[PDB]
Amino acid sequence: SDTLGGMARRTLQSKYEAYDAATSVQRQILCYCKDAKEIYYDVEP
Amino acid sequence: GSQEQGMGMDLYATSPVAKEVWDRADKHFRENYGFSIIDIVKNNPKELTVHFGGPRGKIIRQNYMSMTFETVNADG
Repeated sequence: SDTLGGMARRTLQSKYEAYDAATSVQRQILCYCKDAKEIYYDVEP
Repeated sequence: GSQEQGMGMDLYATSPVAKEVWDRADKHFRENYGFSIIDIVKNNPKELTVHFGGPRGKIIRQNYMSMTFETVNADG
């Protein structure tokens, strides 16, 4: 399940709102189940 | 908390890698504690029992017997 995922998303809202917007930090949270294909770099043409 | 019935079993079938992992694991559990974690995962039993049968069976209850547990008295 994406338990630690919606957990790390929530720490991006309460604390990291300004830090990410300032630093220009791009952030991508991937669970195994849900975000399956982006892990394995599988996309269609 | 996130344990869902049959979890990662689809991947079991499609990956010769993940397959062998679960296998070496089960191989262990069965021959040592007398159950299969794969079964427990595939179909969730509300109940499951092991049996200390013949040669290979007596050696199992040996492990159940050799399970130590620590709690000291209020006098040390």
